[PDB]
Amino acid sequence: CPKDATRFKHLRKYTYNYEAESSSGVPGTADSRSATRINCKVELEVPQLCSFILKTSQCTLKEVYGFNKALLKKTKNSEEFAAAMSRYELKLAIPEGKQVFLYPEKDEPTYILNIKRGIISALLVPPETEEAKQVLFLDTVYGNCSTHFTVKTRKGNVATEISTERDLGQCDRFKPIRTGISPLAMTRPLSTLISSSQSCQYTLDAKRKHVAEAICKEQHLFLPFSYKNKYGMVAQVTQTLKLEDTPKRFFGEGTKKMGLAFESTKSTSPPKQAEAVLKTLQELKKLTISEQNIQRANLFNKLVTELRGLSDEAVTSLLPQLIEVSSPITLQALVQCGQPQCSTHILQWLKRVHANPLLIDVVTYLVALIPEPSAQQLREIFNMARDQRSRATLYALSHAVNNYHKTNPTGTQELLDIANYLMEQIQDDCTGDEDYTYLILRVIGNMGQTMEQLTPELKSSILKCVQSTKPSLMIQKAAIQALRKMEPKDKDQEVLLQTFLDDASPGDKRLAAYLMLMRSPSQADINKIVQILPWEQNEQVKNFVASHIANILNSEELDIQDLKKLVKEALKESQLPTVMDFRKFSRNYQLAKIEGNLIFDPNNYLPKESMLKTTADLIEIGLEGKGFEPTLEALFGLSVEKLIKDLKSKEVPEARAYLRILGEELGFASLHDLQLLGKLLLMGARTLQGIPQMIGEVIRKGSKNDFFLHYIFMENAFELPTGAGLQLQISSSGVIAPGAKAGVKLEVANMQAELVAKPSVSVEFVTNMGIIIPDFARSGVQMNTNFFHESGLEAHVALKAGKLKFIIPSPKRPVKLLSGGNTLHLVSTTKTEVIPPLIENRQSWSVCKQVFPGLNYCTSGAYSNASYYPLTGDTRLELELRPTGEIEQYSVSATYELQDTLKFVTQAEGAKQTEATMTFKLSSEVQIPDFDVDL
Ligand SMILES: *[C@@H]1O[C@H](CO)[C@@H](O)[C@H](O)[C@H]1NC(C)=O
Repeated sequence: CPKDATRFKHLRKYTYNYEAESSSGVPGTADSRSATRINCKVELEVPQLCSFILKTSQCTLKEVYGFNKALLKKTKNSEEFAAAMSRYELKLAIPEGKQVFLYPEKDEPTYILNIKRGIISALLVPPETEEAKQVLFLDTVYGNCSTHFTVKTRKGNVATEISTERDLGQCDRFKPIRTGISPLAMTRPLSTLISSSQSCQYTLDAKRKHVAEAICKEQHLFLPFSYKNKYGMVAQVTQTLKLEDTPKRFFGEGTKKMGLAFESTKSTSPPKQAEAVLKTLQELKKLTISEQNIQRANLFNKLVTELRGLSDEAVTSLLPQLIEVSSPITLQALVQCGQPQCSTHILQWLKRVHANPLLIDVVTYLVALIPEPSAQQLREIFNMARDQRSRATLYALSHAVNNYHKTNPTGTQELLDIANYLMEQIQDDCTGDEDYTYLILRVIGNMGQTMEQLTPELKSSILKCVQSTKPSLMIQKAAIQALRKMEPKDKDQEVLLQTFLDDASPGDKRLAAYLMLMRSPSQADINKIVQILPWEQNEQVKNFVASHIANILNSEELDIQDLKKLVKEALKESQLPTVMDFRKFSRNYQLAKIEGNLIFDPNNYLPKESMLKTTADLIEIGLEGKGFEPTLEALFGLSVEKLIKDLKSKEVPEARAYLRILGEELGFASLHDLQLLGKLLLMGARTLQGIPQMIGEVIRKGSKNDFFLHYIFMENAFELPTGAGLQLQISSSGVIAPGAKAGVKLEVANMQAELVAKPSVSVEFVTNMGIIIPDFARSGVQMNTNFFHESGLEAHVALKAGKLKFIIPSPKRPVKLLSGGNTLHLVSTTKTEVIPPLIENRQSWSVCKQVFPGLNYCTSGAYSNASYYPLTGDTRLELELRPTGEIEQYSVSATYELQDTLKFVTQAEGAKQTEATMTFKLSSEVQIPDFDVDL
C-alpha cells in the first residue's frame, strides 16, 4: 500500500450519486435512442487506507418510452433490483496501488457483483504527475488497459479537473465469450468491424484532493457503413458520479478474494420479463389468418432471443403451454435454440402426447450415451424411466449414471435419489416385478461402484435378495451378479461363504458365489473349500472348481502368478482331483482372461448356464436356459404322428441370454422377450392395417397448417468489455425462413374445392451489440433488413344450385413479389417498436402498372441519398401485385338450365365484370368483352 495511492481519506465516508445511461442507435439519421437510465446513492465507507466498503440505496432504473424528451418511469424490475443492490455490502482492497481485490458476499448473485464492479470501476483515480498529459496502464473492471492521464487544467500543484481515455479495443480482458448459439452454426473479424472506447473527465477538489464529480461516456459503433466513425449502429453508455457529502476502523474481510475482472453471466430475463414468451408463440399464430408471413423470420429471431434469455425452470414448467398452440414449430424452435434445456424438453413433451412411447424410449436410450451429462436431464430421464420402465429406459439410465460419474466424479443428491428409488424398487429383498427386478439388478451391477461411496445399504439390501429364496431361482441368481461388479466387503464375503457352503444351494448359485468370492480370494476360504471338495457331492461344480484351479495355476499372466503360487502353496498337501470331460461337464474355461462356463444340473448334462467372459471387462456373454431336456427326449428319449400331438404337452422352454460390455450391462434377450417381439410385430401389423382407417381422417379435410421452416446459418454471439458494468453482449444471426401455408378443406359430394399453399421466403440479419442487463433490462438495436419473396396462388371451386362457379379469388391482401431494404426497430426490454423511417431525400418512388385488368403489378421504395447504405437510413424496395378493386376476383360459372341455357361464363366479379359466356342449344356464342367480340 503506497503512501498516496488513493485520493480519499479514511474515517471520512463518501456520499456519491452514481448514474448511467446506455443509449444506443444511429446518430445523425435520428435522435430517438434505446437507453436504460439508472442511478443510485452510493455510500463509500472507508475502514482504513486502501480498504473500502460499498453500500448502495435508492438504486432506481428509468426506461425510455417516448420523445417530444426522454420519457422515463419505474420498471417492475426496479424494486427487486434495488433490493439486491442494498442486500449486501462489498469490500475493496487495493494494496500496492495496482493490485485490487474484491471481497463479495458469499451468496451475493454474480450479476449483482459485476454490476457493483462496473460501478466502482470508474471510482479509481490515478495520482497526479508533472506531465499534464500522460498515458498509463491501469486496471479496470476488464483488467489492465491504456488510460490517458490528461490534466484538464492544473493549479500547478493540483488539477481538480482531469480527463481520461481508455480505448476499449486495447484491453487485456477483451476476450469474447461463448454463447448459446444454434447447433448448426467468426469472432475476431467481428471485433475488427466494431468500435469500443471510453472518453471522459473528472473533477477533484483543491481543498482535499477528493473527486468532486466524475462523468464518463463510451462509444461502441458498428464500423462498416459508418459515417466517419460517428454515425451508424452505436452504443454509448454513460457513468456519472456526483458527490453529495463526505461524512465520517474495522475492515470486513471476505474469504473470496475476487478480482475486479468481469465475470461472464448468461443473458437472462425472469418470468416477469419472460411472460410474453407465450405471446412470442401467439405472434406466429396471427399469420395463421393474417398470413402476412413477411415477418415470420423476425418472429423466429424473437423466439431465439427469448429462449437465449429464458430460464430452465420456467420453460420446463410451461412446456405444454409452449406446445399447445402448434407442436412442430415449437419442436423446431427447441431444436434451433442451442440451449441445453431444450434437450430435456422434447421427450417430456413426447410422453405428454403419447407419440409412440416405444420409439420415445428408443431415442432416450440413444441420447443417454452422450459424454456430456447435465443434472436436470439426469433427473428427467430418471423420472421417465420410472414412468415407463422399458428395457431401453432402464439401460439408458444405467449408462447415463456411469457416464455422469466418469465425467463428474463429484457426488450429487440426485444420485442418492436414484439409489433410494432403486432400493424401493427392490423393496426389502427383491420381491417385486420379476423381470423388472432382474433388469434393475442388471442396471445396478454397473454403477454400484459409483454409488459405493453413497449408500452402504447397496450390499445390505441385495444380499437379502441373495439369501432369500422367495424370488424365483433366476432372480435368485441375478441377485448374485448384481454384486458381480461390486467389491466384496468382509461381511459380503462371509455371507457369500455361508450361502456358498449350502449343499441345497443350486450348483449354478454355488459356483456364481464362488466366482464372486474368488474375485477377492481369502486364504482361509480357499483352504476350507479345498479341504471340503474331496467330500463334495455335486460333481459338476467340482469339475468347475477343478477347472478354475487349473486356470489359475496355469495362468501365464504375471498378475495371476502370485495367486497361482499362493494356491499351489495351499494345495501342496493335496492337489486338485481329476478334471472331467469339458465337452459334457461343468468346467471353467478361463482361457486376456476369456472364461467359458458351461454349467448344468448334475442330473442332466445340457449346460443350463452358458457364460462367456472377455478381457478391462471387455465383453460378458451369458445365457441361462431350462425346459429343453423334454424337448430333446421327445425323439431322443411313425413317431411324428404322436410327436405332433405331444408338442403342446412339452414343458415350457425358458431361456435368457445377456451381454455386458465395459461393466455396463448392454442388454438381455429372453424367450419372453421373443414373444414380446411377436406381440410388437402384431402391433405393427395393426398399425399397417390402420391406414385404411386413417384415410377417413385424411378425407375429413377442414385444415390449414403453416408449414414454415426456420434456420440460422450464421451464429457468432459473444460478450465484450462493458464500461457500463452491465454486460455488452454481441448478437450476430443470419436467419432464413421459407415455407408455405398448406391445408385441406373441401367437399366432393357438395363439389367443393380450393387451392392452398402459397410459399414465401424471408431473411433477417439480426446483428448488433446487445446492451442487456441480465434479468433486469435489455437495450440496443440489431440490424433490421429483410429479404422476403412471396409466391403461390390460392383458388376456390364450388358448385351449388347447378351453378358450377369456379372462383379465382384475388386475395384481399395483395401478393408480394420481392422485399428488400432495411426497416429498423428500437428494441426495448418490454417490447421493440418500429424505428421511424426517414422523410427527407427518401425518394418515395412508386412504379405501378395495371398489367392485367383488375390487377396492378407495382413496386415502390425510398432511400435518402451520411452513413454508407444501408446505414444511411431506412431503405424500401417492395415489388408486389395488388387487386385494383374493379375486379374483386374471377370466377367461371356454369349451370345446366334446361330450356338448355347451359351457361359457360368466365365472370370477373368486382366493380368491373368481364366474362366469356357460352350458352349453346345451336347457339354458338363466343363472348370476349375485352375485344368485345360477343358472337
Ligand atoms: C498491467 O499491464 C502489465 C503489462 O506489462 C501487466 O503485467 C499487469 O499485470 C497489468 N496490471 C493489471 C492490474 O492487470
